[PDB]
Amino acid sequence: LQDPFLNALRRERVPVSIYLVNGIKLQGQIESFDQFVILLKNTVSQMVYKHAISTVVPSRPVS
Amino acid sequence: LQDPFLNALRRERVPVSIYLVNGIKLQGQIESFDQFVILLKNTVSQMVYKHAISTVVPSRPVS
Amino acid sequence: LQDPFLNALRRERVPVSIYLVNGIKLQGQIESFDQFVILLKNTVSQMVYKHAISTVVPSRPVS
Amino acid sequence: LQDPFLNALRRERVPVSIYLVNGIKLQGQIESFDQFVILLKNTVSQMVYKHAISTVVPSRPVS
Amino acid sequence: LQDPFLNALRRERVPVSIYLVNGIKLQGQIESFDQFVILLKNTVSQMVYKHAISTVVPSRPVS
Amino acid sequence: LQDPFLNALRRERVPVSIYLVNGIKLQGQIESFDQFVILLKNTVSQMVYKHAISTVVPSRPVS
Repeated sequence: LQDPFLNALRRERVPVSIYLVNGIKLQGQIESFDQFVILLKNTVSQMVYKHAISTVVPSRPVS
Repeated sequence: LQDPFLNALRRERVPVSIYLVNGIKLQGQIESFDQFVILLKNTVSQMVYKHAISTVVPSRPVS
Repeated sequence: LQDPFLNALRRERVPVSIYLVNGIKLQGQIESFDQFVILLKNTVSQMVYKHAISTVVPSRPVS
Repeated sequence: LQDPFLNALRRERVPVSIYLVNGIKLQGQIESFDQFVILLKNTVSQMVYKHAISTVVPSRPVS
Repeated sequence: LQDPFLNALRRERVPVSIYLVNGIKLQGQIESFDQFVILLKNTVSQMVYKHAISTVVPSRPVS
Repeated sequence: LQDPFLNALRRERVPVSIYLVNGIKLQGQIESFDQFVILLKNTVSQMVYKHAISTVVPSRPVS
């Protein structure tokens, strides 16, 4: 489920919110990902560990 | 235990609360799931990592 | 150790407190369990992920 | 390292503090343990998941 | 994705922020890393466990 | 990276701070370690689970 969901966000360059396990919300666009991290682009590319992610939320409906 | 419990919620489209490991409560309907994530539908589909889930709670009894 | 401890609680239908890793306390009776989840019955059955459990505490001595 | 450290506490029945990953302190005596849980005896036996333990601290020096 | 991202930061000795799963921000330069830890240099070398990292953020764009 | 870093601290008996995933700071000297725990000596030996450690920080430069 992960790969198609993440690929749709990446491909359509949709703004997303990534909530971390502490409740902090990161925003930006999904640049790339593997089974361990997601690169999230805003002003810089920041590397997010999936193990610290609770939920990924598109800013608008994404098929 | 997971798959039958989650499938019943999905199949009956019952509103559920998903509590995360930080105490945040997400609400909506179970769209689909695998061994790593749950897609939770409200206004958008958001992807929840199971490793960040503490408990899934049906809004009403579900056989 | 887990299986006998949990089975005794289930079999004797003793009220228990399940503390989560965030400090939240859930209460009810152990309905069933596997190596990943515990079903905890109060008004509904809710599915608790063991990875988010810190401690399970019987309301009274349980052999 | 775990097994000898925990066995010494168990064998000598020394009061210990078990701090959880949320900062909550549990107290009592080590009843038994495996690679997944520790049974901690105070008034009841409560089952503590090792994955939710940060540190185990003897109330006094223990060889 | 991890190794090239981390190597670029290390090689260019760029100041970074490492956010932990509790929200605490550590700052300094990436000295070295393996699949388990990152050594982060400020006044001393401190060893950060990757399992406690949520995100690594460069202070400026880094190719 | 872990073993040489931890061994240097142990061998030189340097005071260290061990920060846990909840932000609590433990202090003392590294007595011993394996892939699962670190024994941290202050007045008593306390056993710290590595999975609950975010960072280990020497009180002074340590080669």
